[PDB]
Amino acid sequence: KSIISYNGNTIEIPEEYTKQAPNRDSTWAPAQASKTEIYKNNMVRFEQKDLSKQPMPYAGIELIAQQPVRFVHGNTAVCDGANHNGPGAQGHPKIFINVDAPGSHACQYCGTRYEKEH
Amino acid sequence: TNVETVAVAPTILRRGGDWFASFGRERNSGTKLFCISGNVNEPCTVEEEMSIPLRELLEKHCGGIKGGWDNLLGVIPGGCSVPILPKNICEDVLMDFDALKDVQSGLGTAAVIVINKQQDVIRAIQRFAAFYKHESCGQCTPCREGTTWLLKAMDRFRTGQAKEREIDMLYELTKDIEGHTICALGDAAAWPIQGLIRNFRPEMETRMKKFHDEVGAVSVGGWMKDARVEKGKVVGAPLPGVHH
Amino acid sequence: MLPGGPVPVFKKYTVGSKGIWEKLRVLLAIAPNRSTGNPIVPLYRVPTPGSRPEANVYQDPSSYPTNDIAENPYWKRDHRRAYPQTAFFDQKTVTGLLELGSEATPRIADGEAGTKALANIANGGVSFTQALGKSSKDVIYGEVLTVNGLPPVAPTLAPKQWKIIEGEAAIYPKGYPCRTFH
Ligand SMILES: Cc1cc2nc3c(=O)[nH]c(=O)nc-3n(C[C@@H](O)[C@@H](O)[C@H](O)COP(=O)(O)O)c2cc1C
Ligand code: SF4
Ligand SMILES: [Zn+2]
Repeated sequence: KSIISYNGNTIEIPEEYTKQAPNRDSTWAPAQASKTEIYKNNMVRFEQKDLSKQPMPYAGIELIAQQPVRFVHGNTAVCDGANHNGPGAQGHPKIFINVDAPGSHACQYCGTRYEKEH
Repeated sequence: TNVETVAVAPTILRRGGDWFASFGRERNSGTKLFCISGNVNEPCTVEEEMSIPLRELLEKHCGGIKGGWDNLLGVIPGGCSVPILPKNICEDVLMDFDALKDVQSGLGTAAVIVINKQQDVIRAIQRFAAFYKHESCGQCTPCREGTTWLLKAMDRFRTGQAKEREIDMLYELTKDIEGHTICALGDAAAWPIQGLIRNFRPEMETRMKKFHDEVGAVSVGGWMKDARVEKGKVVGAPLPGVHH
Repeated sequence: MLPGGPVPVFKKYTVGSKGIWEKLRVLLAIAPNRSTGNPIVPLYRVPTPGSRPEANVYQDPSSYPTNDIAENPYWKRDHRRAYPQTAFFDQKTVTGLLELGSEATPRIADGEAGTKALANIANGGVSFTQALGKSSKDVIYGEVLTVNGLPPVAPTLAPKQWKIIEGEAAIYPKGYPCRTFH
């Protein structure tokens, strides 16, 4: 990809590094800046640098959508993101999610989704 | 006004007031319709004079207690909104307002519910808890939340999935409702658990020992060592009362 | 010995010598008691802090009357909101305590008479020096000064009565210019 600069010139960046994450091309929030906007506004500090080695972590919006829906027998699903393999709490506060409505419903701390067995 | 309170009134005006005062003690005048129910031999509705003894009402106007007098566990003399009475009190108690208040109970709707020794009194009181949960209007905070809490705790005390100090906790829960309400349904929901805890505490402790022996130890709230939230549910222990 | 030393080497958790080298060290030492301060590796900081077994059984500690679930209202142990007020005494309030008395030793009339007697002090009716001149012997000697007529000393919350340790139980011997106070 070639990005047009504010002074009229071109900024050639490979496609691998214009992705917002390695597992997502686009942004996941309005106020989030695209990588093209980042380079277009900060290329003076990216110029002789290696984009191979910069931080490019995976996006959770796409990893939590891979996690399958959990199913419960009732109107309530209780979520506590506990480890179950080490001592202490190590999770988020205990939350009770209503699931009577038709679709799936996510926790507010983690994005684990629950349904009413249908 | 109650149906009875107006239905009698023409007879009190015709027959002359002092007649109606000829019955009962000084401040507990008149006749009263008594519905006797439960574990009595011939369940009945009768009309007797006030301040009648309870043993007389049960033996003379009903069949007595099913299995003999000393097979009696307790009597609820004023409906669900009144604390239970133990056998020691019912032998020489009079069915009036004043005396039944003198034994920390009340004459309510004059509905006598008799309980045998073969029965589970904790099931009776937890069913009254479920009743007051279903019948709460849902307006003010303590009845709203506390009827549910009382039922959740009594469902566990039925099976013994609790501790011995949680009885005192439950008493404090009833006191969180017993005067902080708009209407008297909260008091009516607090009083029977108080009566149970006052007269039938070792039965509760025995049920909890039975659970500790037959199932396993327990923590505050009915939790066990293995109880965990696994996949949207509590899996490692019993959950009393959940039917949805 | 005394309760605080000396102590042998083999009771000190430090790595020492073995064999002929210990027999030499105890020959060539100013104090064979003394240790080479290398911790014993099998015993010191082993098991490591991140591999302790006590973490799996550790639970949050408590004390009984505060952890109780039944007879433990917070307002009976809310000591922050039961904080002591700061008392302030201007000269008006102390001539009231002097001209009149106190709730422990009242010297005030009854009814509205004492009320406006107080009110005469709340406003500048009688002054502090006037009240001191007008004050009897038994007022001053007992409510300003002590019963014996002496002034009160700068009070001490926890009085500490010192004792000097001398001789063998002291830190330094007799010659040295530092002493030991219990
Ligand atoms: C939850 C609740 C339920 C009541 N239900 C009745 C009832 O079912 N029938 C009745 O006549 N009185 C009932 N009462 C009593 C009063 O609502 C009202 O009837 C009043 O006490 C009547 O006055 P009276 O006894 O002089 O006739 C109830 C009170 C409460 C708090
Ligand atoms: S106490 Fe009475 S008013 Fe309050 S929620 Fe219960 S039924 Fe409604
Ligand atoms: Zn969650």
